[PDB]
Amino acid sequence: ASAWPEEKNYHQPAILNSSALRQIAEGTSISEMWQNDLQPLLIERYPGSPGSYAARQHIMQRIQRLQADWVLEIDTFLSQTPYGYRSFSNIISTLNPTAKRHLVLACHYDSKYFSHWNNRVFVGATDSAVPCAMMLELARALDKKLLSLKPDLSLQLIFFDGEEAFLHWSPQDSLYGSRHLAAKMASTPHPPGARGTSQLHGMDLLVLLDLIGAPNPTFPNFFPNSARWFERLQAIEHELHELGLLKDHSLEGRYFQNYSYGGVIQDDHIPFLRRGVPVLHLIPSPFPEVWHTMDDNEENLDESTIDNLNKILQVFVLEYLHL
Ligand SMILES: CC(=O)NCCc1c[nH]cn1
Ligand SMILES: [Zn+2]
Repeated sequence: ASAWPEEKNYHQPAILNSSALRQIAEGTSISEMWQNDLQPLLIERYPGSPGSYAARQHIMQRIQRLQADWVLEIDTFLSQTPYGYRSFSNIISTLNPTAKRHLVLACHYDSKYFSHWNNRVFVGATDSAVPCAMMLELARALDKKLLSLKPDLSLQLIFFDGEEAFLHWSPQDSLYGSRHLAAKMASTPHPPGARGTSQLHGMDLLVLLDLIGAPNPTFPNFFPNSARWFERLQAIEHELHELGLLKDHSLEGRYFQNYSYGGVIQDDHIPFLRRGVPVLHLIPSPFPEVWHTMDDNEENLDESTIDNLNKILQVFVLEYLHL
């Protein structure tokens, strides 16, 4: 009876030296992400809308053009909603599908439904078009390194549909995509042919990005079972800062501070966390001031903060994967 599902508990990062950190900082482009990955998503894209389809096509096309061996799957399903039965489509992009373990980065790609108000449309810039674009830019910036994966551990990206409630949040009206996919993964043997382990046992850590893009975010260290990885984010931020590789950044105003948050925040990680998956929840507290407002738009995004977080996240992923 293999103990491979316990490997995540002992897994250590292979830390990047200064020259490597400079390389990663120089290898990501916030302007290229802005134009090529973010702007196409700054559209109305609630579940079932034409924008949802356009966003899904955009995400798939951007991953498909990369050199690394990404396997794309669209997870389409039905769920009851306040408006009756509807269809949803999660997007899953995986390197090395049969590898037993994967580090998983995720966000939601739907935008919350609002009827147009005074010619304004809700595009959820921080919620979560930026997180989507950050995952796409990470796949692009790290493409050559990721191509080398073509330690039975690889990378998976999940873009969840239906994170938002169609009305105001309620237990049944929210997290459509993640509740569905967590249950599906929990009931899927992994690796292929396994007798008693599932795709959830294979999830080393779920890094969920949400509500990113506003100025001065502060991310709490939510869970004891992922605290050591939160500490790695702190260390990476600190070293990138000291090497002069972050923009308009101070340690007093750092993003990963020493502070927990005992409360519960409902988000896409919940169906995974309640099935035992370790989660690093990259959601700020407090939420952006523009949260669930028509002002959650492009103009209110903080470019340098997103650039800095892209560098931090890319170093984190390379260190985790030993790349
Ligand atoms: C308020 C709460 O507990 N969860 C909502 C988090 C959220 C809203 N939009 C994106 N993420
Ligand atoms: Zn939201």
